Amino acid sequence: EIDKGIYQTSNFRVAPSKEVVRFPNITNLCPFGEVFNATTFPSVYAWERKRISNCVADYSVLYNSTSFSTFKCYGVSATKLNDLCFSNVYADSFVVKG
Amino acid sequence: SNVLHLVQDHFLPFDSNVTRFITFGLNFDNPIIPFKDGIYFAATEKSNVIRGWVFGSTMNNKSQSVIIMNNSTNLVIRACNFELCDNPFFVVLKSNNTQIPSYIFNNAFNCTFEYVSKDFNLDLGEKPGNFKDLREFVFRNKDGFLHVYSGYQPISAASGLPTGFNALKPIFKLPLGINITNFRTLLTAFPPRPDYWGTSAAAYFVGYLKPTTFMLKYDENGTITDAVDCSQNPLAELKCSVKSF
Amino acid sequence: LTPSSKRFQPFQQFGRDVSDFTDSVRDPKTSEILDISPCSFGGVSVITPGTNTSSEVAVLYQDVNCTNNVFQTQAGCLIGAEHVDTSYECDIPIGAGICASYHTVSSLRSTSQKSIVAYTMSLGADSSIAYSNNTIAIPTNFSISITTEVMPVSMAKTSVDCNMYICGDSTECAN
Amino acid sequence: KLQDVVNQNAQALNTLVKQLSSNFGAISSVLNDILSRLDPPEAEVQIDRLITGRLQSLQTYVTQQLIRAAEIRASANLAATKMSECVLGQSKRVDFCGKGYHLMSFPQAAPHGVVFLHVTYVPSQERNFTTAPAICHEGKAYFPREGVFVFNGTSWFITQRNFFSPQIITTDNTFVSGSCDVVIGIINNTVYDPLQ
Amino acid sequence: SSIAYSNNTIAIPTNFSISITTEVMPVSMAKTSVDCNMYICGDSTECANLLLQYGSFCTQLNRALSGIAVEQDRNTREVFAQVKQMYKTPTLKDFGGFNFSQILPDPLKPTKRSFIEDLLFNKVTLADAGFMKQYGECLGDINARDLICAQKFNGLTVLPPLLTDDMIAAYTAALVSGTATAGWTFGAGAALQIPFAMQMAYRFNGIGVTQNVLYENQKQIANQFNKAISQIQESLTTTSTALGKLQDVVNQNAQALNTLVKQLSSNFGAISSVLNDILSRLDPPEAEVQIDRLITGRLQSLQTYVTQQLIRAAEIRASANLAATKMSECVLGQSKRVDFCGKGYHLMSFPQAAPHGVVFLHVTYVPSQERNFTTAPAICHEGKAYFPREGVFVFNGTSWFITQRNFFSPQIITTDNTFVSGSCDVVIGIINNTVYDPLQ
Ligand SMILES: *[C@@H]1O[C@H](CO)[C@@H](O[C@@H]2O[C@H](CO)[C@@H](O[C@@H]3O[C@H](CO)[C@@H](O)[C@H](O)[C@@H]3O)[C@H](O)[C@H]2NC(C)=O)[C@H](O)[C@H]1NC(C)=O
Ligand SMILES: *[C@@H]1O[C@H](CO)[C@@H](O[C@@H]2O[C@H](CO)[C@@H](O[C@@H]3O[C@H](CO)[C@@H](O)[C@H](O)[C@@H]3O)[C@H](O)[C@H]2NC(C)=O)[C@H](O)[C@H]1NC(C)=O
Ligand SMILES: *[C@@H]1O[C@H](CO)[C@@H](O[C@@H]2O[C@H](CO)[C@@H](O)[C@H](O)[C@H]2NC(C)=O)[C@H](O)[C@H]1NC(C)=O
Ligand SMILES: *[C@@H]1O[C@H](CO)[C@@H](O[C@@H]2O[C@H](CO)[C@@H](O)[C@H](O)[C@H]2NC(C)=O)[C@H](O)[C@H]1NC(C)=O
Ligand SMILES: *[C@@H]1O[C@H](CO)[C@@H](O[C@@H]2O[C@H](CO)[C@@H](O)[C@H](O)[C@H]2NC(C)=O)[C@H](O)[C@H]1NC(C)=O
Ligand SMILES: *[C@@H]1O[C@H](CO)[C@@H](O[C@@H]2O[C@H](CO)[C@@H](O)[C@H](O)[C@H]2NC(C)=O)[C@H](O)[C@H]1NC(C)=O
Ligand SMILES: *[C@@H]1O[C@H](CO)[C@@H](O[C@@H]2O[C@H](CO)[C@@H](O)[C@H](O)[C@H]2NC(C)=O)[C@H](O)[C@H]1NC(C)=O
Ligand SMILES: *[C@@H]1O[C@H](CO)[C@@H](O[C@@H]2O[C@H](CO)[C@@H](O)[C@H](O)[C@H]2NC(C)=O)[C@H](O)[C@H]1NC(C)=O
Ligand SMILES: *[C@@H]1O[C@H](CO)[C@@H](O[C@@H]2O[C@H](CO)[C@@H](O)[C@H](O)[C@H]2NC(C)=O)[C@H](O)[C@H]1NC(C)=O
Ligand SMILES: *[C@@H]1O[C@H](CO)[C@@H](O[C@@H]2O[C@H](CO)[C@@H](O)[C@H](O)[C@H]2NC(C)=O)[C@H](O)[C@H]1NC(C)=O
Ligand SMILES: *[C@@H]1O[C@H](CO)[C@@H](O)[C@H](O)[C@H]1NC(C)=O
Ligand SMILES: *[C@@H]1O[C@H](CO)[C@@H](O)[C@H](O)[C@H]1NC(C)=O
Ligand SMILES: *[C@@H]1O[C@H](CO)[C@@H](O)[C@H](O)[C@H]1NC(C)=O
Ligand SMILES: *[C@@H]1O[C@H](CO)[C@@H](O)[C@H](O)[C@H]1NC(C)=O
Ligand SMILES: *[C@@H]1O[C@H](CO)[C@@H](O)[C@H](O)[C@H]1NC(C)=O
Ligand SMILES: *[C@@H]1O[C@H](CO)[C@@H](O)[C@H](O)[C@H]1NC(C)=O
Ligand SMILES: *[C@@H]1O[C@H](CO)[C@@H](O)[C@H](O)[C@H]1NC(C)=O
Ligand SMILES: *[C@@H]1O[C@H](CO)[C@@H](O)[C@H](O)[C@H]1NC(C)=O
Ligand SMILES: *[C@@H]1O[C@H](CO)[C@@H](O)[C@H](O)[C@H]1NC(C)=O
Ligand SMILES: *[C@@H]1O[C@H](CO)[C@@H](O)[C@H](O)[C@H]1NC(C)=O
Repeated sequence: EIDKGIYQTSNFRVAPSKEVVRFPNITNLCPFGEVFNATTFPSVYAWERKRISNCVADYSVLYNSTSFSTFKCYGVSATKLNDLCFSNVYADSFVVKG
Repeated sequence: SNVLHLVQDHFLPFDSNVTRFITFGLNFDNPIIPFKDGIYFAATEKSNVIRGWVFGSTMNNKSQSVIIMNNSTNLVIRACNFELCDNPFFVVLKSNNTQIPSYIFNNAFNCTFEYVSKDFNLDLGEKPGNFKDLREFVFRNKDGFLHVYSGYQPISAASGLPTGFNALKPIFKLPLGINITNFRTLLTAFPPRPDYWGTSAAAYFVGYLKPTTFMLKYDENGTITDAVDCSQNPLAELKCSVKSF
Repeated sequence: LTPSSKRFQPFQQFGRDVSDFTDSVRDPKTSEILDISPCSFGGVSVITPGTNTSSEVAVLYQDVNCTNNVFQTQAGCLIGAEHVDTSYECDIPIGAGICASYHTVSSLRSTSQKSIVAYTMSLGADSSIAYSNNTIAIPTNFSISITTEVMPVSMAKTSVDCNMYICGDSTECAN
Repeated sequence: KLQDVVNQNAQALNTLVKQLSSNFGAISSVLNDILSRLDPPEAEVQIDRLITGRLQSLQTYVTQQLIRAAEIRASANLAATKMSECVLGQSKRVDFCGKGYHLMSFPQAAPHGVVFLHVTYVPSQERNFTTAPAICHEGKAYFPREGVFVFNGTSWFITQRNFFSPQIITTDNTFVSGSCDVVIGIINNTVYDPLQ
Repeated sequence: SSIAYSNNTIAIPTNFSISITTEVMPVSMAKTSVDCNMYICGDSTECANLLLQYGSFCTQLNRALSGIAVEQDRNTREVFAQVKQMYKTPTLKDFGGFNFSQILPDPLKPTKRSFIEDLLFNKVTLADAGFMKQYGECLGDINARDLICAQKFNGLTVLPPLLTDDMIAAYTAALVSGTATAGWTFGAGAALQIPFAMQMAYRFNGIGVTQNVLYENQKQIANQFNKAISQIQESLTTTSTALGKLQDVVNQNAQALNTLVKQLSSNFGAISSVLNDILSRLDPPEAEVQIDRLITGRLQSLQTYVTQQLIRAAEIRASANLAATKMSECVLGQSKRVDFCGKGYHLMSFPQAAPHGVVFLHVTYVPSQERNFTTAPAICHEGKAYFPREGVFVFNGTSWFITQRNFFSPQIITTDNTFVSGSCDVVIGIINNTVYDPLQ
């Protein structure tokens, strides 16, 4: 029940009706084979840094080819990896013991 | 745009002491200047005497070093294990105004980084008058990256570092991952006679960055046109507190 | 998304305002700067009589120019209230000199149904008094008036037990 | 007005109670659930969040109560002033005690307040009258003493402004100063002397 | 300053000046409302659901702000709507030589308000410049970072006053016209028409000066009244900080809303203040921790705004109560309270409409050109002590007389001007003089 008078309701709202996804034009896949299937890996002290640019990071191709015992992401969510675009991405490779 | 932005980073404090190294006559300044946290580099020159720098820790082949020299044709960034010459220079004949090969290092091995710029033409000729160009650089080494900020200003000062304000834009973020504690400038030489050396008038200035609070002002076009050093004086710390000039 | 006049340097992709809200973005496919604006920009109020009195409602949009009733006020576009040229005392204050009430309006035939009406409120009774250099008004009678003035003096004195309100009968929360 | 006060107070408490059902970044607002479901280390975070939220709620209640108490203090100061000036005396302040000229006031107790019955004098049934600033009797100007010169229609009288009571213009009701030419609207009339 | 004391020197003013002073009083302040969801979450459904799960206590905030808004409309009504009947502006604006043209609306002017009122509205610069801003207007004005568009995009609204500026000026015109025509009578009861010169004579009697002083000096006083009005007009035309009190009020309200907007860039223990950045990067479990921190900090910011608004509204309420008291006591009547309405003995006051306030022009009687005299407490005529009745004995340098303290008008000491009580020995400074008897 409302008594007589004038009341401030919520601000006028517009519900979005369409989605607009805009990504840059990329035609190639990221060098997953070059990074995760390299013939040789460096020592940990001489760890090797490589730059990645202009590619689609579809890690579903990593399935059925490689199996990771450790996979942990910091500052980001794993389930969010497919919906993002990454800037200044580098891959560091080395070998340690268990 | 149209905002006052307060930011804390490694900045060159206002009215800081800046050491000067000159190349004119009988002195060819090539010392080993410590890098510390970071350096502000400004070169006053009418001719392209300044060519680049060499950053490292021991400045020999016992550790990795990076060279950002600009030869006559293109800019070369090379992070390698360099047997650096104690007196590295370029050589250009004063009358011929041509560059001939010169040695910065004896041997390079175990190299980790390499970058070559696009080809361009550089004027090696000696020029008369006062200093015509001012090139400003900021070098920051943090988290395995060498940050380079560059800015250019036309000046007409005969001596000293001209006063003013200039915002340096980011040009390079080099993934070197090397320990940098020292650096040496690379200048070209103008030898008139073989077996003897010569110099052309040019100067560069070195200042050390410190962690400070700055209030940057953005104009309509998004450029930085002025700044306030909130640690300079009690008046300046008042302006930053109230966020107004 | 709207076209923008902002100029972005090659190393810039997003822009923010003083609220740190992302308001500009460079489109990836076509390097054009676009401006992003919130979808909600409405000042909305609802005028109602008593709920038991009626379920009719009049809505005021403060930021909308009107170009069933759709009357335009200086307060905003008012929808669902009839505009009457008669000036009354204020009942529900719409604003900017406009008030609203629930008055019996015979829109069709003589329906004798009540509707929400919007009007310019009356400031007071209109009067005219004559001035001259030699006329004075002297009262020939008087009345004894008694008026009431109600003034609050005190309010309820209250106390709060912190451990009870915050933790209740919990020892762990008390510690 | 009085009702309003009490209403606010009730609201200020009821809201408090309802705010006990509020999560503040915690899994639940029920302390017993958190204590029954988690170890002391894991329950400490949720309990701290609830503690911060409830302490903020109490802070808000006390601040609003302070402001309301300041308003009530101002109202009670005005009421005490009115008791001293309208009830214990007669006030010449306009509209301080009722409408019209103040005669007296009577206090009455009310729930958390006071009701003042202001007894006032209201003039009515006015009548228009020709009037003059002064009277020119014999080269001398006579001004009324606590009154106004009025014209019934036939002869001039002097009356008090508030109530109409015509009196014969005598030397006791008027005082003489200056000459007749200075006053603008001066008119000619006789001033009765009881001595003659 | 140095002032001399003695047992028989009194200073009686021999002249006076009509002075008009201004008093600027705030009456109301901007009425504001806040959209809880817009300010904290914007157009974010994920945040809105978390704000619902979080204890949202911002129906309490809007309740406090709505109470402020109703009080602001109450403040103006209590000050300006004290007149029951609107009195038409007289066609002629020169009552007995007193010029009321400037403080009354000009029929030819389209602004339907007084000339002085126009000067006041030009002084204070208002920020809103209207209470309507359309969606297309702010979209087309994105290049210029308008503060009003910025705060309206964040759920902060300013509600228009119930009484428009023309309505308040209408109340002021009725108040000025009623005083110039009906005098003090319409303040307490029905209006009684009285000639303005006689009204001035009555007011002179109230401050203890006889009526003849007004009538014999009517031309001089009317000229002094007109010049005093012009000096007020000239002072307002030149730039000044006279209306700074009203300007201070509007500055605080705008500053509070701009602080609210700037606090949205605030992190509260969170990774970022941008809600979209957090949601684009974390799962609902991990984003819940960050969003809750932003919710708590932003709710506290709104709490601080409302609490400061409540305290500011209390000060405006106290100021508006004083203005409502000054309207009844200085405008609708004559006040014997010292320094309540201007400096000096109060004659009359004229209200003027101002942005979010009221300006009072207080007409006061200021004595000047005093003269020293030899004075005695009483007169010993024949074994009897004669004390003055509403006056003071003054030697004048020749013969003892009796005069009113405020204005010097020597009168022959008669049995009418004095009363006799006791003997001569009791009084200390009693002196010998003759008391004239009319019947002798
Ligand atoms: C400045 O430094 C740059 C980078 O070191 C020099 O550019 C590169 O110079 C090398 C050596 O002359 C070139 O290698 C040569 O390539 C040709 C085929 O193109 C081959 O026939 C030669 O035997 C030799 O391997 C390299 O191509 C060249 N790269 C570019 C981008 O031009 C540059 O010449 C230096 N300029 C001077 C000396 O001022
Ligand atoms: C009380 O002080 C006022 C001043 O505020 C005195 O009024 C002044 O009176 C003198 C003489 O009556 C005026 O001088 C006249 O000036 C006109 C030109 O305007 C000239 O034609 C006359 O021949 C004469 O010289 C003076 O203007 C006037 N000033 C004002 C402002 O009105 C008043 O006389 C004083 N009263 C007593 C009892 O001292
Ligand atoms: C690293 O640098 C040192 C110093 O320049 C080199 O040592 C010199 O080696 C040459 C032979 O190549 C000798 O003739 C010099 O006498 C040595 N000097 C000193 C001071 O030891 C060393 O060979 C370099 N190692 C490299 C190039 O890997
Ligand atoms: C931002 O950039 C624009 C475009 O360069 C500047 O506008 C020009 O300003 C110059 C110098 O006043 C004029 O000669 C041009 O005619 C302007 N062109 C246009 C498109 O208007 C603008 O002044 C710059 N703003 C700032 C403050 O740097
Ligand atoms: C990336 O691809 C898109 C889609 O092909 C390009 O957008 C179109 O470009 C063509 C040629 O310039 C235009 O005629 C169309 O009108 C564009 N359509 C859209 C979607 O605007 C876009 O230009 C490409 N960008 C790059 C980086 O080449
Ligand atoms: C709303 O928009 C209209 C224009 O569409 C504004 O002016 C009205 O314009 C029409 C058509 O030319 C005229 O017939 C009316 O007389 C105009 N006046 C009004 C007040 O209706 C109108 O001013 C706008 N209203 C607001 C408050 O923005
Ligand atoms: C003028 O005032 C006088 C005094 O009140 C009024 O005269 C009286 O009239 C009544 C009725 O005729 C007589 O009984 C009295 O004897 C009169 N008194 C005197 C002193 O003459 C008279 O009515 C007034 N004039 C008007 C027009 O009202
Ligand atoms: C009041 O009486 C006086 C004197 O009896 C009148 O003044 C006279 O008026 C006549 C008419 O013009 C003049 O001729 C005389 O010179 C005046 N006498 C003096 C001494 O100035 C006066 O007019 C009367 N007033 C009214 C209103 O009748
Ligand atoms: C009251 O004051 C106003 C303002 O000074 C007077 O109006 C002026 O009159 C003069 C002479 O006619 C004009 O030159 C001005 O332009 C008028 N100003 C305005 C604002 O209208 C008015 O005449 C005065 N009234 C009287 C009779 O004293
Ligand atoms: C005022 O007059 C009285 C009486 O005329 C004076 O009192 C007399 O003063 C003389 C002088 O000392 C005495 O001898 C008389 O005895 C007094 N008479 C009485 C009845 O007391 C008085 O002195 C006079 N005052 C002044 C200031 O002259
Ligand atoms: C894994 O997937 C590839 C296709 O991407 C397929 O050719 C191959 O047979 C699969 N199994 C392996 C590599 O054991
Ligand atoms: C790497 O390449 C070898 C040879 O083609 C293949 O047998 C192996 O499955 C590959 N592994 C990955 C990580 O794709
Ligand atoms: C000058 O430079 C040109 C080009 O390098 C070269 O051919 C010529 O021999 C040089 N002459 C001198 C003076 O050494
Ligand atoms: C560095 O170079 C030396 C030879 O000078 C070599 O023995 C050593 O293995 C190299 N180390 C790395 C990290 O490549
Ligand atoms: C509303 O009005 C109806 C009819 O007068 C009455 O029966 C009912 O009790 C009222 N309810 C309230 C909320 O006052
Ligand atoms: C009073 O006013 C009338 C009408 O304006 C006028 O005719 C008359 O002369 C005035 N009398 C006085 C005393 O000024
Ligand atoms: C006085 O005159 C006015 C018209 O100017 C009239 O309205 C009023 O009733 C009169 N009062 C009396 C009863 O004399
Ligand atoms: C009155 O006496 C005081 C003190 O001697 C003096 O300052 C003042 O000027 C005197 N005034 C007159 C008008 O004599
Ligand atoms: C007052 O004193 C003066 C100067 O002594 C004198 O001329 C006058 O007659 C005295 N009396 C009056 C009339 O005030
Ligand atoms: C005033 O005081 C003086 C000094 O004490 C004294 O001589 C004189 O008689 C006194 N006059 C009176 C009584 O007023």
